Amino acid sequence: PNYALKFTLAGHTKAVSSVKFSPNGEWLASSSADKLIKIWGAYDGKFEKTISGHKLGISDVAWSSDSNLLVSASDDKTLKIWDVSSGKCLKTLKGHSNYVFCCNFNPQSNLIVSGSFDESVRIWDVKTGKCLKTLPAHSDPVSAVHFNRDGSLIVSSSYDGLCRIWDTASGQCLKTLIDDDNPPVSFVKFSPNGKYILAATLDNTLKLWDYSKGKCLKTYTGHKNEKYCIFANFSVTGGKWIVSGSEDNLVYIWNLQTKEIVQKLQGHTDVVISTACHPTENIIASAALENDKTIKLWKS
Amino acid sequence: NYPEEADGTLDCISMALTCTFNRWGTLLAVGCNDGRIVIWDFLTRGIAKIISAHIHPVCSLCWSRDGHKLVSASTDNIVSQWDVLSGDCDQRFRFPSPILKVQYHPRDQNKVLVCPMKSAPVMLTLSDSKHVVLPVDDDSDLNVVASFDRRGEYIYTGNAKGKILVLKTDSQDLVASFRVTTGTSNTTAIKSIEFARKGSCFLINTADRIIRVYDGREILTCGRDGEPEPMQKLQDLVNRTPWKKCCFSGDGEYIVAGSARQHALYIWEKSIGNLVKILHGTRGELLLDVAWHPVRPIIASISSGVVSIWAQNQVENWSAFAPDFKELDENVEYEERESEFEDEEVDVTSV
Amino acid sequence: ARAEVHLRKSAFDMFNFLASKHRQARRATSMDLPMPMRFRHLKKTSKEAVGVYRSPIHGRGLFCKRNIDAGEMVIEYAGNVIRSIQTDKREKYYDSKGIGCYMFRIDDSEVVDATMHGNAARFINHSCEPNCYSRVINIDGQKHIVIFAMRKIYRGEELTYDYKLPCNCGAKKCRKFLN
Ligand SMILES: Nc1ncnc2c1ncn2[C@@H]1O[C@H](CSCC[C@H](N)C(=O)O)[C@@H](O)[C@H]1O
Ligand SMILES: [Zn+2]
Repeated sequence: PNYALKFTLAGHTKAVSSVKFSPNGEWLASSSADKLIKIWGAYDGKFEKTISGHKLGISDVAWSSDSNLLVSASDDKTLKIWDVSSGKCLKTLKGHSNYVFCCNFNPQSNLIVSGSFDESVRIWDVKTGKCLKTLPAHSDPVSAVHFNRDGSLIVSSSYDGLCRIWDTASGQCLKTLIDDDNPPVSFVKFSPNGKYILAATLDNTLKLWDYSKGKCLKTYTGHKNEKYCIFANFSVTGGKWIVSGSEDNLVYIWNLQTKEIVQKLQGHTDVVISTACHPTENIIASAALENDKTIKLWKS
Repeated sequence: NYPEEADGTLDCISMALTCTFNRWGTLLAVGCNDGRIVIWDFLTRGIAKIISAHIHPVCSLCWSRDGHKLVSASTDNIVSQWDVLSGDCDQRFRFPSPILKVQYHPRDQNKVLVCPMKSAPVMLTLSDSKHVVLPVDDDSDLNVVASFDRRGEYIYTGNAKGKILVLKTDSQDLVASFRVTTGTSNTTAIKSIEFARKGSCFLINTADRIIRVYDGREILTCGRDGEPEPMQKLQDLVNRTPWKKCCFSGDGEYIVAGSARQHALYIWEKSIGNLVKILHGTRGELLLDVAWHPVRPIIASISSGVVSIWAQNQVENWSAFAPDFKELDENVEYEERESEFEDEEVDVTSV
Repeated sequence: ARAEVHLRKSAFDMFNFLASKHRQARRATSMDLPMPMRFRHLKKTSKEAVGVYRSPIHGRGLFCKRNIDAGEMVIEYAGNVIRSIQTDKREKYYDSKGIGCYMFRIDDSEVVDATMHGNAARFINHSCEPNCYSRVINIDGQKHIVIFAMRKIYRGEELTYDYKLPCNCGAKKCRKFLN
């Protein structure tokens, strides 16, 4: 529980869109809506390259399992596909009628889920880029989706309090996570086994739901998450820490064993919207929006 | 489960001759009139890979025990082991130019059984160019369909005269032999020998347009020269309906058979074996090939390049979208009440 | 785009149909065949004659894709057959919960509610010049709310009847009173 600040990955010109680690655990790269996907290192913040070649801003970039192929959820309503290795304009894939906010991958690295603001979860192809299907998801735009341990399920983060665990192959609603409240569900993800649900509803309270049973077990107190779609994570490299972004210029990292305030990290000057965990070692991604533009290497 | 309606098609490649799913059912190779190595993906319903191989219609295709090696048989006796990585030739020598079947041993991709048209079935090793010819009693039929079982124990060699002859995969042991007649006039030309995926319940297609279900366990119980009765006789009721191809389900539970006349296809089970649905089609279409998928109700229907697919029995309802909605069937009157008014540290990464 | 925290988030709707598209004599109910044959035909064919799609009239509706004939059966309004004083309890309850109340009756003894238990007949809008009505039938001692047609109802026409309150009917015979 002694994550120490190491370096600063300075250079961003707008609000940092995302800070996620590469699947090799060796490239904590980043991006923003300035058409500058700034590929940085992981241990010192060494510059590698910068992806450009869009029309409008960039919402989301997601990691393929070879740490190389990057799809861009760019705000020109395209799915422009780029590369850590080359950076060629591989496939520009239009189609969504509204802003493609988030994008993720199956663990098989052959599908492009597309969580856009157009209320239709369409699926796209890695090799060529055909609109594979179109999920009648919600009467709300999509903020976050995820696949399970293989890619057979799609969880939804709707805005009227619905987390429908969608099928992927046949593609129908299998289970709707029900709530009498209708909170704006921000960032859902499956557990790394695929059998538990962390529904990040915007009520200053994270919710760990079971997938088999379906009831909540543990929550968290004393954190500020109401407005932005603040990302949450899972960390087992040190303790059982839960890494999340902040709004009062902190780095929200607490334990499922504790559920309360036991460790805080600090130094940002804006709302931290994106956080991530190193899969093996104790490196934690922390970078805020436009009033910070810096990425802070916390390291135990 | 049992596929019902139209579902469209993937007619991306014409002149389609044969089609084969891999060990998991998840890949697909179609040799065509030119005989190319054309590969698909199924959830995308897209083409995976196209490799040109030859010019001839490649008839026989089979995957491997890992689902990563292949085999081919064109008109010019080209019988090599093929691959899914590069797909390159290994062996090629003389056979009679009509070739029916090659068949890997289901526990060894060394032992392969080559079945020509009017020749004895010949078992080849794939370590080298060795070949072992299985014995034929008649030598007047010259049409003895043979197949390994699902496990790898025995070879079931049956002539055109309804005579069964079982051989062991290495020592040719006649542990069982019999013959069948029904509505007894004479024997019947054996159309095909089949095998399921779960167990040993299997069937025989015969030229009387009647399909008789069997089981190798009672065959080995009677051993040689018993009277094995069929588990179930399957046929057409109103008409003749001559058959081109039959197949099990992905475990051997449903049994769906393809007619050779009408392009309107018939579905049965194994246990009951009821005609549950006639899958219709265009009358002006010639059915040529049928394939089935293990964990999905795919009907791969090659009809002269047209590969059309019918895949259903999934009908959407409510209470998964809105689980508060309790869909009654008829009018349910009731009163629900007889009086109308902890810290377990649970692992989240438990793999 | 990650900075403008926008409104228009919660919908207060238990069903979520609002997709991108929402694509809106032989039969016994038109024959002189008896009422048990018509009622057995009704449950098997209301599942396959009509469909629920998003309604520009109000909410989500019942948009048929078939030339529905005149005077024949269309759909059966089946749901919670609750007592007449459980009506007021569930009205207070779904006033406290926001789910729309669906209480059409057979008589003044028990009223069919359509909130928990229901069918596609929940999605029937009101036109003051409708294309259907209803008649109380008698099957096997039970009574059934059966929506009988009026004219040839074309492909794409949403289905409405007389309920007997300003409406979105769009008709010029409008009562604006449904009490
Ligand atoms: N034609 C119409 N115009 C205005 N309100 C109507 C109407 N028809 C029915 N209503 C009222 O509106 C409610 C329908 S709920 C609206 C439809 C559906 N629940 C949906 O949105 O998906 C009913 O309680 C009914 O009393
Ligand atoms: Zn009106």
